[PDB]
Amino acid sequence: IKESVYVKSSLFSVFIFLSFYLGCLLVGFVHYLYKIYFWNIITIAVFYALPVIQLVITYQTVVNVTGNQDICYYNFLCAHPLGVLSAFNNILSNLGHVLLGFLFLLIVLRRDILHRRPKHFGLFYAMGIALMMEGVLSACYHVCPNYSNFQFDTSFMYMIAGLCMFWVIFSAIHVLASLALSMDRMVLLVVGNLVNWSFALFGLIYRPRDFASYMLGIFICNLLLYLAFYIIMKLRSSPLFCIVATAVMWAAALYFFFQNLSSWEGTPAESREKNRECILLDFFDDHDIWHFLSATALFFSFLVL
Amino acid sequence: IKESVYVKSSLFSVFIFLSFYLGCLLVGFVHYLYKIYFWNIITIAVFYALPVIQLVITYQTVVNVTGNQDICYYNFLCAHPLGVLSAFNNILSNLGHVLLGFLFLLIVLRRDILHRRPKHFGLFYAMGIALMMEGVLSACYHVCPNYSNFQFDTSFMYMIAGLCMFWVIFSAIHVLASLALSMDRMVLLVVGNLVNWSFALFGLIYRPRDFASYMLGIFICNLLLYLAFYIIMKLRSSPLFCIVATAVMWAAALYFFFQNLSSWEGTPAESREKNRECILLDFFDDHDIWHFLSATALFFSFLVL
Repeated sequence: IKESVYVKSSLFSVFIFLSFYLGCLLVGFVHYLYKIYFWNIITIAVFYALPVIQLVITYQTVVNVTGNQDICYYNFLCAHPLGVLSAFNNILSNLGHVLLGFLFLLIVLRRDILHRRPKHFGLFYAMGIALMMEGVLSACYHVCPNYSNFQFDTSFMYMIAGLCMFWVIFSAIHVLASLALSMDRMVLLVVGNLVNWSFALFGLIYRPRDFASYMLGIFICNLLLYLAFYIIMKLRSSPLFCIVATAVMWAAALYFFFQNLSSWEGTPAESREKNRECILLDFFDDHDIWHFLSATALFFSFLVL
Repeated sequence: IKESVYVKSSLFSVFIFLSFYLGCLLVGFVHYLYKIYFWNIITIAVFYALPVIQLVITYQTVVNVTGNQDICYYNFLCAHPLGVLSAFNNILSNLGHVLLGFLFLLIVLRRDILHRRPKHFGLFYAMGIALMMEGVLSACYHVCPNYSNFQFDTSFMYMIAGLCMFWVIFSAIHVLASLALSMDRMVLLVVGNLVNWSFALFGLIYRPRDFASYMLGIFICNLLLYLAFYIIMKLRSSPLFCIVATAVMWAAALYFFFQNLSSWEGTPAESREKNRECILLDFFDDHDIWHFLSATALFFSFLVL
């Protein structure tokens, strides 16, 4: 494909979130008419990031010089090269993560500024920086996806889970964590325990090869349950468009997520069995669309928060 | 070589460090006649380590299966296999690091306990955990040394330097840092600035290919200068065997360090040009001896502290 589609796709990808900032600017104009944590998080992020970038760039160089293309588990039907990067679409598509995180950080910043002129935003700042780092490190992982660097991809989320605080054993421990985390209170508590136990038994029986998949699945299910709890309790106590947008963006996100176009758990030939052609602007594939809706649904859900 | 030399060498190492503990026990019997930082440090250490061992074990598995031995930069004359590890001597030799570190933690612990029954030990505990992690991660790096994981090797020391707070530009910035860190005060300050400047122009002219070596050298020289300052200033104000031992072990450690038997920055054949035969018990090489004396000189140096 010619560079014309390159520039069209890139311009569209940037300009959609540029229009998001533009609309936010109209909203603001219509309305017109704790550094220790920040320093620690920036140091930890930059220092942990540096050598994994070195590692992935070394992998890219060695695969480019050797020509042995089964080292990286790309989407070889929707792979577009530019310079030394042999898969640019998956790199550019993660721009939405960073831009949406920036918009989030700035709205939180102006909220704090207006507050100065238990409503705390420090955890919000930390989680926004977490979104920053997760997006960027996901991009670096997508430079060349392998078994080795997937652990580094989930290492930041493991870090965050640490700071914030065989399958039968896993199911039992998951059940224990679910019950420990959380006239009518007993009924809803039992309902939550039951829905958690259902995913526990799916994890026990199905036995997937991707642990992070179920980790994120229980994550999204638990936070959506808590959001439904918050909305129903607010209703019983006697803006709104974000609540509606959350559900549709997340529904699209899960649809695009459960495609599993690339699977590095097997041999690379088997991972090339599930490749699918480009579907968006002849430049993007299902995984990049998953990136986009994951970013926007994440933003909307935390906007409810 | 037979397993006999394996067991003799391993038993020798473990028993000499056990003799260190035993002598400490005689000393103690003769004398007889802040959790947030700990939790954070252990969490970050474990979580950052985990994918590093995952990556290096993946490297070991792939080199073992494909048989392409130029992936890892070993000491192929002093390489001894055991199980899946193809270089056991470099792994076992780092046992002294963790064992001496454990000694340091226990003596600090008894000192604190006696204190309960501005003398602060929190930084001492943090640096002891640092010793532990540096030793273990150096072992994991020595499983299969390459360009990629050397950055992870220096990553922990970069981490610590962050928490505790083109060559001409580097020399100028080094000079600025040296002068910013630190009748007769002027003369000694000028002397320190002069030796720092001499090392700065040494790095500027020689332009070494190992930045970590340069940083470690300036670290050793600076703390040696500060220790000599402490001794001379205590002398002017009107035990000692540790002070005596520090110099001898550190000089021998530098002697063994400047051998540079393996150099991954070139092609693997050039790194194999500088291989040297086993020298100690027909089981160890110069780098492992550097491991040992680095550990003991480290322990003695902060024993003075």
